[PDB]
Amino acid sequence: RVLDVEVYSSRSKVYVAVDGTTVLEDEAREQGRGIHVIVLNQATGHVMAKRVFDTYSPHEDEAMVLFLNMVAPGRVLICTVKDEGSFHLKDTAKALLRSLGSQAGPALGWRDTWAFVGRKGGPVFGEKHSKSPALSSWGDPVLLKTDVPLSSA
Ligand SMILES: O=[N+]([O-])c1ccc(O[C@@H]2O[C@H](CO)[C@@H](O)[C@H](O)[C@@H]2O)cc1
Repeated sequence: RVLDVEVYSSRSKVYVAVDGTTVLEDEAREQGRGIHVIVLNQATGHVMAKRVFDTYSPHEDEAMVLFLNMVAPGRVLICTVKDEGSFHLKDTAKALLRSLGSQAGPALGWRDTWAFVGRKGGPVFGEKHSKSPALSSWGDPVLLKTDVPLSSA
């Protein structure tokens, strides 16, 4: 059928809920910065992997690329930003996000918020993005609600 997916991105908090159950939550004050990634099985919605890449810091984007490249094309892929995910989100990682169909990922900027749900090998199911209005500010919280189709048989 479908999965009811909720993805929240903000300065101080991320969460992901699937069918009304929270599968990822991070509101720890000075922890969990960067891009949180959840991978779901495309038939059951079970969580196959959960990661966080602190892409405000060097080398985390490289780890993110190596991880995403191992994710199977049929998987549901969910990304959400806590605090800052762009400073060291460099060209190879942005090109990979573009190849998934993400519009905001390849454009991600300083303290922007971003929530994404898509099938790894395409298409994107939902995406939201808020641009930070000033270097001293963060993007607005975004809460993406998306009905994700499930595979069967
Ligand atoms: O002047 N600057 O280049 C500059 C000024 C203030 C900055 O604050 C930091 O920003 C990070 C990303 O949001 C936060 O993780 C961190 O806790 C702190 O708030 C960073 C850079």
